[PDB]
Amino acid sequence: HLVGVCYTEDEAKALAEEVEVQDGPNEDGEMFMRPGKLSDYFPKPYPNPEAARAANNGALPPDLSYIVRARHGGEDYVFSLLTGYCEPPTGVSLRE
Amino acid sequence: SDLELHPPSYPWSHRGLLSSLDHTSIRRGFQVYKQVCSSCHSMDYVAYRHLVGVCYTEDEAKALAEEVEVQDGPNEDGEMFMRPGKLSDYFPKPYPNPEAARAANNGALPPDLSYIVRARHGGEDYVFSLLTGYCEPPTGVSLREGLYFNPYFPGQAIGMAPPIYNEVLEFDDGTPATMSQVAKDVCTFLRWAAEPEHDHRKRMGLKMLLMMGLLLPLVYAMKRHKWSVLKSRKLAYRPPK
Amino acid sequence: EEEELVDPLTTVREQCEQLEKCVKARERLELCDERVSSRSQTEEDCTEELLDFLHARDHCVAHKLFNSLK
Amino acid sequence: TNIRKSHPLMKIVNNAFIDLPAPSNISSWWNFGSLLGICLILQILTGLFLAMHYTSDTTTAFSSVTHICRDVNYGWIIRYMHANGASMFFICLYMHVGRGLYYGSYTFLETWNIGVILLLTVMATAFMGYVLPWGQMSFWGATVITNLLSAIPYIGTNLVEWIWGGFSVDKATLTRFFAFHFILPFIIMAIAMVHLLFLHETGSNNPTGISSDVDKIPFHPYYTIKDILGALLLILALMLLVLFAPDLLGDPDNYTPANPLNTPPHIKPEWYFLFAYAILRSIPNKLGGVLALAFSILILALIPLLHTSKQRSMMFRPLSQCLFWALVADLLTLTWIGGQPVEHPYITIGQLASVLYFLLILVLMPTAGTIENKLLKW
Amino acid sequence: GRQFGHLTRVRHVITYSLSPFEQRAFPHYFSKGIPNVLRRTRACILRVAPPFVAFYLVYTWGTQEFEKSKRKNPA
Amino acid sequence: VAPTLTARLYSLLFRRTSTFALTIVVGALFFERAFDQGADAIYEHINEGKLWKHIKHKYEN
Amino acid sequence: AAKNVVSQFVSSMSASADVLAMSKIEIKLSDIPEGKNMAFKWRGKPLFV
Ligand code: HEM
Ligand code: HEM
Ligand code: HEM
Ligand SMILES: COC1=C(OC)C(=O)C(C/C=C(/C)CCC=C(C)C)=C(C)C1=O
Ligand SMILES: COC1=C(OC)C(=O)C(C/C=C(\C)CCC=C(C)C)=C(C)C1=O
Repeated sequence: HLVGVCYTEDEAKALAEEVEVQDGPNEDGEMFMRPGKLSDYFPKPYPNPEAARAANNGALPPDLSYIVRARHGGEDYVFSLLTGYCEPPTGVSLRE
Repeated sequence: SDLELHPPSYPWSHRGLLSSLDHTSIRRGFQVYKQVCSSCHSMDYVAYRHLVGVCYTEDEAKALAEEVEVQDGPNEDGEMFMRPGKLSDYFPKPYPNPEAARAANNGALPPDLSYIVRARHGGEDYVFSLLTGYCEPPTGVSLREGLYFNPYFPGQAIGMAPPIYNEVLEFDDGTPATMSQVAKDVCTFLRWAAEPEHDHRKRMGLKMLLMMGLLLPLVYAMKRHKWSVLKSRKLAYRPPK
Repeated sequence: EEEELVDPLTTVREQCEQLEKCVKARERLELCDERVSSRSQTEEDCTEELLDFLHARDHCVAHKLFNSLK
Repeated sequence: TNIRKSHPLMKIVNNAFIDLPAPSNISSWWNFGSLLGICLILQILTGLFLAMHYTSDTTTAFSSVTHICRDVNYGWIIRYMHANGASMFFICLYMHVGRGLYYGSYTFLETWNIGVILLLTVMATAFMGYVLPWGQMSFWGATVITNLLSAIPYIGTNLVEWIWGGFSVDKATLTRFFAFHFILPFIIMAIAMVHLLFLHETGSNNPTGISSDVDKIPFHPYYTIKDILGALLLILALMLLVLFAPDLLGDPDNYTPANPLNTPPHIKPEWYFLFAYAILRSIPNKLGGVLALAFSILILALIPLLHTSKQRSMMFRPLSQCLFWALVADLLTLTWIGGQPVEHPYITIGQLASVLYFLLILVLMPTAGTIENKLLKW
Repeated sequence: GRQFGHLTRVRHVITYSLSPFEQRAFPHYFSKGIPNVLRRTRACILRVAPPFVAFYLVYTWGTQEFEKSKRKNPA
Repeated sequence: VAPTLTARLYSLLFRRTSTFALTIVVGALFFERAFDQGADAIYEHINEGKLWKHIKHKYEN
Repeated sequence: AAKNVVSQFVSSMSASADVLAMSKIEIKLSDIPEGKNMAFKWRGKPLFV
């Protein structure tokens, strides 16, 4: 997907090669590792949604592929979020 | 190799047009599936609750599912633990990837059982004649010591070992586990797993024949009654002069 | 296995295998059987005569079998 | 005035099923038109209920079909009614075309030509139907068929790949076939209405092939009930098939999930294409085989131009009757051969039967008509 | 189109009919009935039957040749 | 008790299309039950393989 | 007959592999402190404790 957009054939191949995927089974019914094609996608973090919770704590960093279009305010909501972090005013304590 | 033989016509108790299954025989056949076949044969489409209306009871069916472990859904940590066995699960067990069947039995897969009877040509007969009719290789045809002999097999170079006289069994009330007997039951059960609707359909089919036998003459008489006017109509031509 | 369980298959197969049609087919089996043994560079391999014997036997098998099976 | 006769909507009904002047002597053979009507609706209704559980994805296609027969309440009959109804649809279709041929009905050009479009359409429809369960026969059937189009010079490769949605019969191809199999029967229906529209300009033909204006009866007691009695007979045939022998006309191999690496030794169509299949492989050529495959169906459009007899029907023509029955007998041979491997006997008999099919329709039947005219001093 | 009253011109033809409630739906059903089917059969056998037996024969022969062919004696 | 029989059926119930319908609907209800049980029992007799076995396994619940 | 075919098509839109209802979840009370509403998945439906 990046090829037509930003990078070139070569560059895009290379970036995929910097990860490992878990390719299909062979003769033994396996599950080995492969350099990375161009054909694969970007599904990586962790499997079950519950693992996100176990880690970050009962919260999931919502998938990025559709974020801009799923918020209300597009990139503005996200930009204002990321950039506009601030400090808690009076009487409102959090949960660290 | 390019030469073949066709199975006989065994008098199954479910061969007749309006013939139910021997449900006691589906049991023992399930038993045969459970221990023997199961270790190599996947029956992906049958579940434990499917047996309830058929052979066993609620309680018994629960218990049989409880004698295995499934690998249930994830919890808080993103896990993958083990559970006793419901009634809701199916029978997918042997091994995951199809390649594992090959790695084991050697480049051969014991084809899934859930649809076998209906997928062969000859139903239970092909399978019965196969299982029961194992024999010895005649002149000049050597095998590959994993390629056993069966006359009822395309080419006759089969990858399955004859597992029917390994006398296992829990024929509860008392039924001898001879090669013949275990084979009838295993095929009787297989008919059922391939076509669970089998009996009910023949009950409807019975009713379809009785209804039709009542309806057909009646609609015919209705139509003849209305066509009467035309059938007995008499014509006369009376021209001038 | 060694001695103890009475296979109805084996029982009814005897009486069956015997009979006329199969006597004759097994005759050709053995006839052809002994030809293939009697050589080296041959290939007429007896696969056919076996199946013919089996057919005749097996038809009679089915007809007489299941009756006793319980 | 009445209500039936004047109301814009009821008029149509009245003019088509109530007061329609019908010949007093049409026989069973004329029932297949209403029976095709019933089969069309039966296919749509059971077809819709199946679509409420069926999945068009290779991952779950077969499983969803299995899910229907075990889990879905009464899912199994619906599934077999569908499957067997498709065959019933072809038995009726074949009776109908044959009836038209014997009786000279084809002289109603537009009606008949529309009928040819209706035949092609249900054929294209049923072919796509069979692929849906994603069985071994579904996939290899889908493969063998589509690939025929690759014989068309210079355009064939791109054409086959265009309808495939890839270089094989894959994901894109199954979903595709679902969509077309859903929309086609509705279009068929609109065409069946145009078929009936043209038919109405003249009314029906009859066994004698002689005009019947002199003795028409209302469709209103006579043919409503005769169609009723006849639909009941279609139900018997269908139900006999589904509640006693649901796989009799089916292939036990379409029960094994598609495997793009496993080519069954078998490989044959559903029975309704076996005659065309036999004609296709009778030719030791890629282009010619498919050119003659097509021509074995499109020839129905040449039939009215090859009518040569001074009488319309075959009722009074003996020589022509024999030739007709030899066509039906030749079509049994063709289907029988089509369902057999391309090895000994089968090649040359299926080769000669193909020639006979075309010698019969294209040369023999017309010649007989000329001879018959002559015997009658006409 | 079509209608009744606009079909064609007919003269001097009388048609006696009887109500369906005054006659039987199956008059001589087996009596006159069966003779008629036999007569209809005679009239058509020589035109329908032959083509079919020609296939019946071609079918049984065709099958025999095929099955007998996959066998072999010397060479 | 024979000529007057279908005569009464016509007089009391078939004349009006009202009763005619009411009678076949009342007639569809009873018939359904009689045909169902009556045909189940015929399917029951020619067999004896299904849930006649139930008496054993169950009850022990 | 009409009843039966109609009833059967009507029934085809109800049950399935949807007889489930197992669940009977055992919930650890010390995991939910005072003032908190903890939601679980019970018989395909949200269960509040
Ligand atoms: C009595 C229980 C069993 C039954 C009923 C059964 C039935 C079958 C059937 C019907 C086939 C396919 C026949 C065909 O392809 O035409 C098959 C293939 C096979 N089964 Fe079994 N089987 C049973 C137990 C086993 C066991 C225990 C093993 C492990 C030794 C086994 C290994 C195989 C293999 C390897 C094949 C594939 C043969 C080949 O295609 O090369 N099966 N079986
Ligand atoms: C969806 C498929 C079809 C439907 C629904 C359909 C429906 C009908 C109906 C309702 C009739 C009037 C009653 C009868 O004679 O049967 C009829 C007559 C006719 N159809 Fe079709 N038919 C279909 C396919 C065909 C085919 C495949 C052909 C031949 C190419 C055909 C050509 C004719 C002709 C010529 C007639 C006039 C027959 C006569 O009056 O003697 N139709 N059709
Ligand atoms: C728009 C109405 C129709 C719908 C919605 C419909 C939908 C379906 C669906 C979902 C399947 C896959 C499920 C299955 O295989 O049982 C299927 C299979 C099939 N349908 Fe249709 N269809 C319709 C009309 C037709 C027509 C007109 C025909 C042609 C007679 C037809 C012949 C087939 C055939 C041959 C199969 C595959 C054989 C089988 O039942 O397994 N259906 N259809
Ligand atoms: C793989 O098995 C096969 C089928 O089953 C999937 C078929 O259906 C057919 C024939 C199908 C059609 C549509 C022929 C008509 C063509 C035109 C242009 C009218 C053949 C040959 C076949 O080999
Ligand atoms: C006088 O000749 C005719 C008949 O007697 C042979 C019929 O039986 C029918 C029956 C047609 C029906 C019921 C319509 C079905 C079409 C669809 C699209 C559902 C027609 C039209 C006809 O002209």
